[PDB]
Amino acid sequence: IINGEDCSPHSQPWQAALVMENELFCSGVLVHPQWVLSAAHCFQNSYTIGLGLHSLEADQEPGSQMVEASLSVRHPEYNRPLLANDLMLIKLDESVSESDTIRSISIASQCPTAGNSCLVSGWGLLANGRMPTVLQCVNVSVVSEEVCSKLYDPLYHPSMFCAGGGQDQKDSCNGDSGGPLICNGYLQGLVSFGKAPCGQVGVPGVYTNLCKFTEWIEKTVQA
Amino acid sequence: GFCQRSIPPICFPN
Repeated sequence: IINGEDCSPHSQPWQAALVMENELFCSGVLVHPQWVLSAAHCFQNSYTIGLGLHSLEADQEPGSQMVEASLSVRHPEYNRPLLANDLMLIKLDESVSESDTIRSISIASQCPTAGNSCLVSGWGLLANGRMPTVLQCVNVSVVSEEVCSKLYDPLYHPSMFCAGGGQDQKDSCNGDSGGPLICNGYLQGLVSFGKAPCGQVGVPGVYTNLCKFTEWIEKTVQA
Repeated sequence: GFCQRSIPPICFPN
């Protein structure tokens, strides 16, 4: 997260850390007690998932869990066309008993529109080029589909939307993929991709457009 | 120039 700050501890209780050999490679979002959304480009043959976390380096905070997940499924149209349909569902090997610090979040029942006020969180790169230990949070605003399609020419697809791009240079970055973009209090997107470097003036980040996938998600959950 | 924002990221020629 570029130009954010430490999140208030446990204020984003749906945040999931995806780690391998205790090293984070992506985040995800808890959407049901047994189900974590993430970017399809974060797919692995298995996962260790940190839930209820604030710090990655600290001792087990009260309420935190490290849970295994051995099953996941990418959207059938992922990367067709390139970068599009960037979501997958990870099924936890055990359902989590939701608690004060581990909670699911619902997906928005409305698609993004320019001006929507959002928050993105993650453990990805900071403005200073370092990786944080503590979960970071920053505010970004949705821009219009036309802005997104111009900026991300030639690869804009309706499975994507854009947020950020302000003169404030607030953005997601490497390591934030799969994490939540919460707009008006609902899960609106997952961190997906952007231009390098992150945090350029006038260049928003790109997020998976979850309002387009609610039927696929729930069909998969219920199968 | 586009990169999928995992760490390490997945970057493309554009």
